[PDB]
Amino acid sequence: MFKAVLFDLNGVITDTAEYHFRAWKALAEEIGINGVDRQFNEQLKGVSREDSLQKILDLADKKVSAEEFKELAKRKNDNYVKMIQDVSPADVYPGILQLLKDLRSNKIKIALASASKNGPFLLERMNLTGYFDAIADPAEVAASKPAPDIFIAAAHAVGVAPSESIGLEDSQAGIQAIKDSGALPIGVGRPEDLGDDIVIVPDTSHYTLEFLKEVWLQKQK
Ligand SMILES: O=P(O)(O)OC[C@H]1O[C@](O)(COP(=O)(O)O)[C@@H](O)[C@@H]1O
Ligand SMILES: [Mg+2]
Repeated sequence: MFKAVLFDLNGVITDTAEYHFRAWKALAEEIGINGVDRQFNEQLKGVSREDSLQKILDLADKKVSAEEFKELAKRKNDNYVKMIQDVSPADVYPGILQLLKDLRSNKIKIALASASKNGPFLLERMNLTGYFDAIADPAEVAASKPAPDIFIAAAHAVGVAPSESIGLEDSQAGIQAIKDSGALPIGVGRPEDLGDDIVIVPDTSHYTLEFLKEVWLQKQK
């Protein structure tokens, strides 16, 4: 049997992409950059805080000091944090709470493999802290998804190898990170947003323990 499930946050447990988007747009508008719209934000989502800012700057051919850059990222983050203060248990994605209950009931480890440093605060706001055996710290890994580092760390933080793990992701960079960790990906959403040679479910109501076990057995050799 698998021993752990490694969860993405945004796209799987909940999704705060709207707040990330609004904070980025607000920052761009403050510094006088045109074109940070919903279509552009598709380039931003599965990208890090620093890489997101850089893309926005590049869009304007705007150069900043290293100090300026840190200040702009902080400003966006401070604004984003304000927006997520009202996140509640009602923002947990369909089926997720029951899955976390069933995993814990079966003594399968639960770990967060988010690229977001606001991950722990969001789990608290959704009242999910207690279910998480560990939270990989994206500030203590050498690279963001699609590097496998965060999934490797997530697995290790609960005492398992990725090979003994299922990863749950919603993005291309996320799916690739899981693959390269050696864990088994199951994607949620549309194929073109996920990747190939994986099991995909259309929405998180399909992530049940029964399904995860069946997929596990299908993928063992
Ligand atoms: O890995 P997840 O849970 O999908 O979160 C993805 C988000 O994490 C980030 O890379 C960084 O998040 P923070 O800015 O909250 O630290 C965002 O740029 C991206 O939208
Ligand atoms: Mg995601």
